[PDB]
Amino acid sequence: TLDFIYIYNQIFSTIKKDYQILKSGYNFRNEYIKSLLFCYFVSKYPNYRWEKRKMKQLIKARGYELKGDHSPISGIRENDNSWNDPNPNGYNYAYIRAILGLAEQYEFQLETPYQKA
RNA sequence: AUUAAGACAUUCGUGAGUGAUUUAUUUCCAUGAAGUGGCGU
Repeated sequence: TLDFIYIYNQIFSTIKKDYQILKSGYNFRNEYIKSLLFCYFVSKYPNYRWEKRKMKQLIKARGYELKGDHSPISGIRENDNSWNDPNPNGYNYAYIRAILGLAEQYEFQLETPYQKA
């Protein structure tokens, strides 16, 4: 109550955590909360999935492997981890995260250090 | 040799004295130095 710095820090850290959960999920320290925008677009009218998944697939199909010993999330389910699409036509991708703000640059860390997409 | 002759409308005289191109009039009104993170699933 008598120290404003801790109050400010906690408030702003909570704001960042909540907004990260809403928009792009939370993966820093061993915790993973799926981005709620992705889940909402998955569960609604004919499904729209991450544009980030499409860019990750495209950068996979050419070469250098992205860091992270996992796979893109293909939907909402327990450990619904996959790298590919079903036999019918591919998913209906879209710029899901543009509605909450244009980002103008996406950073991807591939398997070896010191180079980034 | 004739009711004739003689005679500068001339002298003097500064177009001058006093007089702010001045009184009044907003280079103003409008507008976010601001938008955005991402991978490490």
